[PDB]
Amino acid sequence: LLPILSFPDPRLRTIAKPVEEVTDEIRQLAADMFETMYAAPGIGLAASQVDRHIQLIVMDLSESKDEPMVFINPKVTPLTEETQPYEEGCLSVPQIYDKVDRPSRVKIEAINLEGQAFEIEADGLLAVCIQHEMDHLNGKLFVDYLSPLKRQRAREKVEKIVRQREREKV
Ligand SMILES: [Zn+2]
Repeated sequence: LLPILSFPDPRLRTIAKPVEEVTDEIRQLAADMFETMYAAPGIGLAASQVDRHIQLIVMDLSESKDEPMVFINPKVTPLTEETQPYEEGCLSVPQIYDKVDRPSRVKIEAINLEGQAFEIEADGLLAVCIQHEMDHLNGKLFVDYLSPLKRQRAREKVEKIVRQREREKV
């Protein structure tokens, strides 16, 4: 299990560098991230969140651990002005959920774990989740779209949950 960085570790603010080639290390690392992500549990994780500042995103929206998905050097374009609200979470802001307003349909341009490009169009949960993980790659957290009260309540409450994750190891 890779340790997940926790708000407000300033390392979450690092802008990810692009993957140069998909090496066997990038493959192992991506498998490390699926396991971390599935253990939390959670549906999405950026390499930024396990302190590896490269454009690698791991995802699985399925009610099982059965529909894994990889985005390396992603580019996401909104396809419209329409935004949909969604109640977002984050393994790097553990416990806390609020409603964020993001574009509803987006185009995803990325590379897979075999080094092949793909272009997909996304709505619903998928459009929410890549935009959230993209932000991680640009050092942005879903807490940046909430008010500073909501933010500071998250700061103090994550320190609380983190110290307790440690006291459970004891
Ligand atoms: Zn997140």
